Amino acid sequence: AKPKKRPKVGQGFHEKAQKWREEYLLDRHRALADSLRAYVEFSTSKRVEPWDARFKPFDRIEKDGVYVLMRYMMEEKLQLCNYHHRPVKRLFCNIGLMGPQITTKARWKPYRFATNPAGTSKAERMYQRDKTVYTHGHN
Amino acid sequence: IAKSAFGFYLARRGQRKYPFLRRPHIKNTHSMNPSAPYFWSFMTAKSQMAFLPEENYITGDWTGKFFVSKRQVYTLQHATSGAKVRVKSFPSIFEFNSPSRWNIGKEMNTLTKPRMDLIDEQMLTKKQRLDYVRAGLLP
Amino acid sequence: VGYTPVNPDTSPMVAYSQYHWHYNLPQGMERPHSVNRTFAAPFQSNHSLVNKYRGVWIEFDMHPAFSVALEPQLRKLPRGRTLPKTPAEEVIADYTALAPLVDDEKTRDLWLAKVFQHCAFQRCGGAMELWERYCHQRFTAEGATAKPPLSLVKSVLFYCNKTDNSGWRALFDRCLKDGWNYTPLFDTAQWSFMLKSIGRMGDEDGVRAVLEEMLDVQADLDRVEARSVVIALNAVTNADVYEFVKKYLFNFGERKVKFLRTTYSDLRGHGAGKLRIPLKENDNMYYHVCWHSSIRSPRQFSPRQLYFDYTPSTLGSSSHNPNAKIDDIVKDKIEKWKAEGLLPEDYVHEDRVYDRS
Amino acid sequence: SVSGVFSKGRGIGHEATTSILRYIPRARVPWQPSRFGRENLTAADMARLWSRGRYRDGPGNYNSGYCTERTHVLEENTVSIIPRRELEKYMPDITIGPKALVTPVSLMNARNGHRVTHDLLHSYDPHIGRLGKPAVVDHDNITVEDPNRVGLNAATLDCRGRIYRWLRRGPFFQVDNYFRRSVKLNRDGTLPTDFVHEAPLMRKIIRLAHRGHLKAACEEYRRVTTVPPVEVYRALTACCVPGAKLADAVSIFEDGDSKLFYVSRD
Amino acid sequence: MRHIGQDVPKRHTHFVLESRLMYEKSFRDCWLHSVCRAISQLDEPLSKTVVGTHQKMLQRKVTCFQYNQYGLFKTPYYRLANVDRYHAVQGVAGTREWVPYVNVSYWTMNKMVRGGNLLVHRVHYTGWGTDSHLKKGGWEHRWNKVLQRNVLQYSRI
RNA sequence: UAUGCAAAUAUAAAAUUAUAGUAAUUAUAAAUUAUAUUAUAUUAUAUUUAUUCAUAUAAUUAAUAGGAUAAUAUUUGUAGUUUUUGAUACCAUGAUAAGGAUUAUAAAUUGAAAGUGUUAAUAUCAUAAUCAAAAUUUAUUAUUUAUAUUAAAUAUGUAUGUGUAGAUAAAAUAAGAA
Ligand SMILES: O=c1ccn([C@@H]2O[C@H](COP(=O)(O)OP(=O)(O)OP(=O)(O)O)[C@@H](O)[C@H]2O)c(=O)[nH]1
Repeated sequence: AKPKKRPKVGQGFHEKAQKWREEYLLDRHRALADSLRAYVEFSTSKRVEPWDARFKPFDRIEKDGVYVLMRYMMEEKLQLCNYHHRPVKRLFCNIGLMGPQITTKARWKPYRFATNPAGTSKAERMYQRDKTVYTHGHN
Repeated sequence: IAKSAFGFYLARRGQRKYPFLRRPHIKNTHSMNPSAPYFWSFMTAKSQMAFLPEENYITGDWTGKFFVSKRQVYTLQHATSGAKVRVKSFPSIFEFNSPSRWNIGKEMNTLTKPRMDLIDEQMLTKKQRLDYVRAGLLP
Repeated sequence: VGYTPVNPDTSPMVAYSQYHWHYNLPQGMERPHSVNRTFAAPFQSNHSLVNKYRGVWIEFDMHPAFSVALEPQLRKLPRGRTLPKTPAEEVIADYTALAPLVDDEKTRDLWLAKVFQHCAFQRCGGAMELWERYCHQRFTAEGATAKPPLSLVKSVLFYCNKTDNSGWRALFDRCLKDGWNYTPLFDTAQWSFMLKSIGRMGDEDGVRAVLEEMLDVQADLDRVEARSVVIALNAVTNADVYEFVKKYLFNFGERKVKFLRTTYSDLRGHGAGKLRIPLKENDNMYYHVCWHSSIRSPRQFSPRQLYFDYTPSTLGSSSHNPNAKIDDIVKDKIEKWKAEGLLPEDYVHEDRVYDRS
Repeated sequence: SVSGVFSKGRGIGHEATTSILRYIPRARVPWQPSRFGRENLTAADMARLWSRGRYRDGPGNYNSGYCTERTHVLEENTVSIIPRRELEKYMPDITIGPKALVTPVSLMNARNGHRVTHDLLHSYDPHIGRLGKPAVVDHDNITVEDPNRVGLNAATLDCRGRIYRWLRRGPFFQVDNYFRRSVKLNRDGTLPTDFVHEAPLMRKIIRLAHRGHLKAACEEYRRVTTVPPVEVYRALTACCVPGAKLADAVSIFEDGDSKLFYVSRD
Repeated sequence: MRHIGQDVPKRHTHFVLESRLMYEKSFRDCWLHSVCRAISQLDEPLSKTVVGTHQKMLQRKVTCFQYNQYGLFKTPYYRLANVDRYHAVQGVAGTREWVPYVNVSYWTMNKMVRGGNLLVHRVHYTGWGTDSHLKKGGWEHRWNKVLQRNVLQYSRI
C-alpha cells in the first residue's frame, strides 16, 4: 500500500540522450551521402567477368567457341553494361544462339565473387571493401 | 530490466517462438538500419504513388499535440517552417533541432534510433555495472 | 467452484449427472409442454399502436350524388386523414350561403359536422353561432324532440372540447341515457379529449360526471390516454369529488395507475413545457396519485430502511445494554395483577430500585 | 476519516415533485441503498470522466490533440504542448467539420445501423445514452467534445449494463429506433408528409413518372428518407398500365400500404 | 469505481467488453474504410465517366474525407489482443495459449476440460486426431477445406 | 611390555539419582526406518547426430426498459443526489505441468498424481492493463554457408577466419545399429 514515485531515468540523461541522437542523425547523414556516392560509383565502374572459365560453355580458347560470338557480336554492349552479372546474363539470354545453355549447362561465379573490380587477381579482395559504407555489400 | 505496467501482468514465458511477423509487442529496433540502394524501399510505403499517412495531417479542431507520431514522414515544410518537431522515444522525447534536407520523405521512426547505443552510468547498479563490464559494454 | 457461476446447459457434467439425462440413456422428449394453450395472455404492447388514427372520427357518409355535387365545396373540408389548410371563415361563409339551397336534413347535418371539425382543428371559437343558427332551435331547446345524427353530435363535442367552451354540458346531459343515448358510441379519443378539456377548464363536477358515465358505459380506461386523465384529476379540489376520485381510482389497472403517476410527476416537473397551458399545483391530488400507485404496485423488501430505527426488547438486550430499565417489567406485572384483581386494586407501590439517570 | 471519489452531486428531479414525493417511501435495492450514477454527477466531474472514456483521440488522453493542459510531465521531464498555430506550419490543415462524421441513411444499412463515424457508438434508442434527459442523437452537431452524453463509451461510470444492452440489440435495432423516432405519425391524424426538405424529391419522382421513366422513378424513390405522399404512389401505379407491369404495381402498393402507414390506401 | 464495492472478482474482465465494442466498431467501419482505401490508390481509370483530372481530384477528396473521419477503425484484427472472458487471461492467436473455437486461453481450456465444463473428446496427444482432412494434409489442408466448403463450393452468379 | 610396591565383577539381594539428605521414580524391550547384484540364468546397449538464442506499452470495473401487416395506453420523450469500506502496485488458505531403469509380443499405446503464475473465507490510503507503429542484460532457445538474393500491412548492417578450447544436448517406436 501507499505507492511512491521512483526515478527511472538519470537526472541529466534526457538532454544527453537528445544531443546524442542529434549527433547520430548528423553522422547518419554523412554516412548516407558516402554510401550513395560509393553505390553509384560501384554501379558505374566495370566489374570482373562473371562467367566461370572452368566449365563446359566457357572453356574454349578466347579465339574459338562462344568467345568469338561474344567478341564479334555482343562485345560493344558488355562495356556499356560494365560486366555486371545480371545484365550479362540478360544479354546472353536475348542474343540467342545459345538457347538454354546459359542455365542448363553454364555456371557463374557466386554473388560476392562476381562483384570484384575489373582486375583483381586475388581471392581476398571482397574483404578489402570499405566497411563504413552502408551499401549492403556493393563495394 | 524494462519497467512497465504490463511487465507484471504478462509473462515472457522464456524464449517462446511466435508466429512469423506476429509478435505481440512490436519493437522496430531495425528502423534506423542504413541501406543506400534500398533507401526508398526500407521501412517505407511500397508505392511512390501512395499519399502520406493520416498521422501527417491535422483532422479536427485540435488544441495541440505534445509530440507528433513516428509514422509521420518528414517533409520540406518541417525544416523550412522552423517550427518545433518532437517524437516520443525512450527515455522521454527526441526533438528535431537540426533540420536537414537529407531526411525529406523518410519516416521519423526511421530517422530516430530506437535502441540507443548510449548507456547510462548513473542508474546502473553495482551488479549491473559489473555485468556490463564483463560483457564489455562498460570499462 | 469459485465466484464465477457454472452454466448447466453448457457444462456436460451437470447435463450428464444423475439429476439430468445421461447420453447413454435414450434421448427423447419427456412431458410435452403446452403453455400458450392452457392460458394465453392478451397482446399488450409497451409501445403504442403506431398505425393508430389517434383522433376523433366523424363517420362521414352521405349519398353519392350529394357528395359529388358538394365536391367543390368539400375539398376545403377535411377528408380522411387529409386536412386542408383553408381559412375557417371561408368554409363557414360557404356553409351559411349554400345550406338553404341544398334540401336534405342529413346532408346539411353532415356538412355542419365537417365545418365544426375543421374549425375545431383550426381552434376557431367563432363557429358556435352556426350551432345557435341551425341546430339549437330544433335539436336541444325547451324540450326539443328531434334526434340529432351521431356524426353531428360527435363533431360538436369535439369542437367544444377543442375550444374549451362552456356549452358542452347542455349537450352531454341530452346525450345521457335518458335522452339521445349517444354515450356508448363515443370513442376513447372523444373521452380523452373531453377529460383533457374539462381538466384545463377546471370544472369540479364535470370530471366526476364524465368519469362516472365512462364507468357506467364501460369506456376503456386503459386505452384512455394517461395525460387526459392526469389533467382531469388535477382540477378536483372539493372534498366530496376528491373522495369520489379516491374511490374511483381503483378501476384502473396497475400499469395504468403506475404510468398515470409517472406522467403526473414528469408533467408537473420537467414536462411542464409539454402542455400549451401549464398545469395548476394540486399537491393533494399529486400525493394521492403517488400513494395509490404505491399501494397498487407490488411491494418490494428494503429491510435496512424498514428497520433502521428498530430497537430490541429491554429483556432481550439487557445483557448488551449498559443502562436499561428492568424494573419496568416488574411494574408492568404489578399493573397486570392489579387489573386482574389478584393484587389489591390501586395499591401504592414504591420504587424498588434507584433511578440511575 | 471519510474519503470520497466525488465531493458533490446533484439530483435529477427539480424542486417541484420531490418535495411531495418524499413522503412515499421508495424500495431501494437492499444490498446498495445509496447509488450514485453518471446522470447524478456534477458538470465538471462528468465532463472529466467522459473525456477519459476513449483510449486515445479523446480529451482525456494527454496527447490526443484535444487536451487543454499547458504542460505535461513525462518521465520526470517537463514538456510543452505544441500549439495548433505552430503545428499548422508543417501539418496541412484538412477539416470538414461535423458533416464529415455523419453518413447518409442509404449508407446506414451498409454501415450496420450507424450514421456517425464517431468512435463512440451512437444508438438511437432513448435508453443507452440515458442521462437525466432521454437519449437524443444529433446529426449536424456531432463533435469530439460531444456536450450531450448521448454516445456510448466503455470506461465511464455505470457503463457495464449499457454495454450489455447494446450487445443484446435485436436485428434492425438502430434502424427501427431511427424509423420510429423520426417518422412518427402526427397527432392530428395527418400523415407525416409535406416535409420542406424532402419536397423537391417528390416533384422529381412525379415528373419522371409522368414522363414514363418508371425505372429511374423507382431509382430515385429508393433515395426517399421520409414517407412519400399518395401522389408518388398513384403516379407510380399509373405508370404500369401501358407496360402491363402488374408485378411492379403490386410491389409498389404493398410497400405503400403494408408498411408506411397505409399511404397507398387510395 | 476505484475498487469500491467491486462486483466482478477481476477488474480486467471489462476489457472483454471493450474488445467486443472495438469489434463492433470494426463491423461499422470495415466497409467505408475499405472503399476509401480502394478508391484512393487506384491508378488505372475507374471508367469512361471519370478519367484524368475528374478521377485524381475525386481520389484526393475521398482521401481527405477518410482522414477527416474521426474514430475510424484502422487497426487490423491480428493486432488486437485476445483476452479470456472467464478469467481475463491474455493469449495471442496462432500460439498454443489460445483456442479458436472456444475463444479461451490455454489455462482456461485446461481447467474446463479437467473439470466438467465443456463437452470434448480425448484423442492421442501425438496424432492427427480423428478428422479425415487432418489425417490427409493437416492444418493447411483443413483450412483449405473450410474455404472450399464456404466459398468455392458455390458457382457464384 | 608381571622382580618389587596392587584384596578384588564370575555376584546370599530390600524402585531412580545423590556421601546412605538435594530431583520424583529410573532403566530396558519389540516393531518399523533407503546403501552394498555377484560371476549360464528373466534380454546383445553401444551407435549416430548436434551445441554463438534476444525483445511487453499512454489508468476510472458496481440497472431493467418490448415498434409495420396484432380491436386503439404519447408508456411521443418511462427523470425520487449523497452511510460505506479487499483480488489493486505486497500479503490476502486449496487446484491440473515438466520429470523414461524391470508386469515383454500378444488379437495391444514408449509419458507418471505428490504439482506447475492466474481459480473458492485471514483484508484495511492503492485508478498501474493492449484498440496498433513502442525501451535486450534477461538461465531453460535447433538459423538460411558461396552459380542467379528487398514488389505490397514496415520486418533486421552483421561475426569470412584449418567443421577448430572447456562445458554440454538428443535418439534403439517405418525403420535398417546385436
Ligand atoms: O398525449 C399527448 C402527447 C403530446 N401532446 C402534445 O401536446 C401539444 C399541445 O399541448 P397540449 O396537448 O397541452 O394542447 P391541446 O390540449 O390543445 O392539444 P390537443 O388536444 O389539441 O392535441 C401537441 O402539439 C402534442 O404534440 C399531446 O397533445 N398529447
